[PDB]
Amino acid sequence: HHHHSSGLVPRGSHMKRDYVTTETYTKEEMHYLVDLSLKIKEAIKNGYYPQLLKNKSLGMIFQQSSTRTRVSFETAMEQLGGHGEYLAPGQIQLGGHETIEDTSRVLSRLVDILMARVERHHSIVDLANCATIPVINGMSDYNHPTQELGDLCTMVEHLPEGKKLEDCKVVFVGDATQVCFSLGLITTKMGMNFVHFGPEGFQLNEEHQAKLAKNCEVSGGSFLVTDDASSVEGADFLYTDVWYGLYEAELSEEERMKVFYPKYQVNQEMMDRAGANCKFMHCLPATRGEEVTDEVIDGKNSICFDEAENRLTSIRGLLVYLMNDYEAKNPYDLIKQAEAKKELEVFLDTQSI
Amino acid sequence: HMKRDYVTTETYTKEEMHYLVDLSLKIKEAIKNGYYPQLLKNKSLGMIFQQSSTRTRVSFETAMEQLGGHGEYLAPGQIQLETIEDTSRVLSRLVDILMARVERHHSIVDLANCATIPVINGMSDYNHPTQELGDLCTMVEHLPEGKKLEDCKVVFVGDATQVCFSLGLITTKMGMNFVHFGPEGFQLNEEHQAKLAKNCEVSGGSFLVTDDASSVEGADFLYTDVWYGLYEAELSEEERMKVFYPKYQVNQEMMDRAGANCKFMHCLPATRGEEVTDEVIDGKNSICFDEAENRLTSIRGLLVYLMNDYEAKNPYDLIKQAEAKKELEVFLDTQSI
Amino acid sequence: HMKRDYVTTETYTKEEMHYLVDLSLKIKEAIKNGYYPQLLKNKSLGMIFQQSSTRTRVSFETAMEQLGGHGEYLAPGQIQLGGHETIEDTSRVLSRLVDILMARVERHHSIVDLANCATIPVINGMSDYNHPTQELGDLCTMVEHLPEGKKLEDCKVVFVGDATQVCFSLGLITTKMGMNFVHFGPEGFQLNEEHQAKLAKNCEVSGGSFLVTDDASSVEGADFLYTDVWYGLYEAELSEEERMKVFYPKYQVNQEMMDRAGANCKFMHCLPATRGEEVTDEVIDGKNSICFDEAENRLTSIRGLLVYLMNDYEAKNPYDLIKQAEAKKELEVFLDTQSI
Repeated sequence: HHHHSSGLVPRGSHMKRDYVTTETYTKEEMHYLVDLSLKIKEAIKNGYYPQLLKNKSLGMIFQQSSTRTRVSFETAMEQLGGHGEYLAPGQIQLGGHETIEDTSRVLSRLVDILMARVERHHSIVDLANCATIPVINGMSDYNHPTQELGDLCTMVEHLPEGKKLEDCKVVFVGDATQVCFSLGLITTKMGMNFVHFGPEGFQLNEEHQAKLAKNCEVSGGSFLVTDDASSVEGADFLYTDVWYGLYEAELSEEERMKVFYPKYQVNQEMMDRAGANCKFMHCLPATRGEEVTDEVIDGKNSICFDEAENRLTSIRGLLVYLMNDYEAKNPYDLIKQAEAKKELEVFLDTQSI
Repeated sequence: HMKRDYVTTETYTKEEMHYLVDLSLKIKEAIKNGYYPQLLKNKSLGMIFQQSSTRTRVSFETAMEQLGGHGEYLAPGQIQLETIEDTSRVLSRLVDILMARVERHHSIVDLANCATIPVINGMSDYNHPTQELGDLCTMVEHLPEGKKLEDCKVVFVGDATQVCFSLGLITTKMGMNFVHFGPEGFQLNEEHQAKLAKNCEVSGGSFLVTDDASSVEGADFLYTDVWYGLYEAELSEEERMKVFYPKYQVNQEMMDRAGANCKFMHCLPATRGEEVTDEVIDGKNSICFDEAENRLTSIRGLLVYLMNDYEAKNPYDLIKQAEAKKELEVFLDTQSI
Repeated sequence: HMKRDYVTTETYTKEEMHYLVDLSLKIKEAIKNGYYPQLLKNKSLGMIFQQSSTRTRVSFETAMEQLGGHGEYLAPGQIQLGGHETIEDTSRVLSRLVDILMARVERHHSIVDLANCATIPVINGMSDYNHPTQELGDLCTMVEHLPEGKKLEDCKVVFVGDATQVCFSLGLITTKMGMNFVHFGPEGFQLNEEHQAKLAKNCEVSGGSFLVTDDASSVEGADFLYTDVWYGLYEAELSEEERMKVFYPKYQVNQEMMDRAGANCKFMHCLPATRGEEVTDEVIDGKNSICFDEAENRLTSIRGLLVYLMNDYEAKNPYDLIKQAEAKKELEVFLDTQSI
């Protein structure tokens, strides 16, 4: 161990940068990312595939399979001229008998950048701390930062009418999942008005609100209540996730229904209560009938699928940022490069067995 | 809608299939000779398997690489086929084209119907259309002597597997002479022959019998698959032998009975000793491995077609594209954090 | 004979290995500095694992990408090497679907069966017998680390512990290069006479050496100290405190052991390492540890190995530039003029 302290963020490096949570990024930095991500989107949307990552190898570590997340990366890489390497849940070990210190050190010699969908957050940062190459947090038990950004992009693309974002209201209904926390962590970052409404039992905790509070002391934001049918009012965006528990204390079936199926379900009535043109968001996958009725999710005001596409939109740009940044800081000697190339040419042109 | 799928060859005309064979083969000849046509640069294909299939996987994964693309493998469990409506809708935003080796055919078409991107049927419980085409290419490459195809005889021996049905579905499409011979219990059913019949009412084809050692005669191509059942009533070891090991096994005698230069075909994998003896499959008249290579030959071209087709219909604004590119350049050249 | 495989370094001469090291390293330096030699454009490599191995998988998968190619992963179950479909069959059809083949096989016999029946080059990811793609990664590593007017042919490489295939391979390659090899290890776990027979044969050609049992003396004057793990043969995977029983007297690489060897004896481990067992942390994380460079070189070497085998395959099987040119025009015209 470092014998220090370290909780939830990684030690920074002077020569590389990670993406473990948005707590390490400023409002302006996130703005940069959204613009970059979106400029790239518009290029690819129109047939130009920016080869910003030619020949670069990304290692993907999953401890819990996630198709949406996997294909998003695997694809983002291809479009930009690179490759995504899938180390299936078992394929890897991460902490199986070989210390993360070891795994991190050797992975740094074999790929150009790292992403990991880890079970316990602690180990995603352990990885970010011990690797010499950029590390991205696919999602932990704590937050989902690659989603915070996908959703930021989505909201930007959908402001309706001279609301400037800083004055939009984003409301999250249901369980305090990491998706939930992340949404608050990002909206407050951007100086918006956030609110998590949800059952006395399943609200974001004081230790979490502590972080949200800190955010607004800097941006001009806000948060929270418990009494539904009132905090949804005037919402510009209504966001929900699923009711299952914590992939360990989960699936009580009719027990989920017990706690949430009074209110907490996003139906047309709930939608209307919020606003005439309140757009609906869901990180998917959605159990239709539970946290949201079909008429809403398949409705004219649903953007959950644009949002879905934007999961890629944002990882596309996030990869570019981290790599570009890594190259400054670690820039190639154009001379050494030129010689290395000639040396190789000559060898190939002249030697054989 | 503005796109096209490949779920069964029932939706394709003889001429369209001809196109495909030609395209597939022209591409084959280029790659055979060191030119790799980058027709799919940067395009992402999502591969959904519900039953692992290495031959089918590596075929696609490879086809994509050669054409400048990538194949993404969603392992049997990795995926899910969340209502298909949802899965289809969001997959359409993350890849350029889709292929799926599905257990129940119904769901492969549900996918094709709900996706906005082209969908390809890796193989269902019903048919195997990406094999119909691989095999067409193979037969074309092997006509011997002023037979023009439309007048070749293709004979399938054994169980009425989807491979079997597909073979009939394609040979009749092209106006050839098809025949499935096989045990009273395991012949293509009337609902299936109905389809075959319909094909010939348009092409000039033919089909079927039960009595072996006679329908093989004059065959130009002798084709078989394996005797196991339907991956669920995965038939009995010595019970398979019970029904098929009288005749129904392709041995030299059976081969000779068919024709002097009747070529042998098998979609593989082959249980040697059962549906075919080694002297046949490893024989001078076996093309089962060219056929194998052609599994790729055809998906190579199939992918190109669907994509090209998708681009017409959904063509890029060269202007919007040019600006989008400049915009990006400027941003990268001037902005940082 | 119109293609070449890489199953063991017993088929390669010292000079050939030298070629490989040079090629591998020239490529390394190019990539190290931002030039990605596209020597394998559009080429497809099929990777067959029967026992998952992330380090080996991502090494290949990556090597291919850098060189303009692709690595296809046939997971342990995905494939079947000898599953109801004879290797003869599997080999024949794999040869029509990829450009080159690698396989981490359980039983060596089947890796060679594959090499024999495939028409495309075959690489041995690692069998129960040897680990040839590691022999080369480690050769590169030692070259990059000679300290001081020792020329390699006169370096001493010492392997401590169990006679694993990694062990055998190390001796197989160091003797190949005319170096001084030694495996020290417990009376029960030394390289056998059938194996030393091969090592001997190597030195009758290169000027090498090998072996003892008494530790704290054969380590002396070592330029490289190398170890692997104490588990058994992925089947008699030993015993927890039974491994310790046999090896935890000596046979553990600690600073004392390191010092005993030499002032600047560099430490090597093919990884993964069970820290505390075959090596203490102060050693593996020490100033004289190169085990991580060595790790990077696993790729450094497969990078070049793939290039050699493919280049070699193209000589021998060269494209008709004319046929190629026409094929291309034919295709263009078809695409420019035909539709449905």
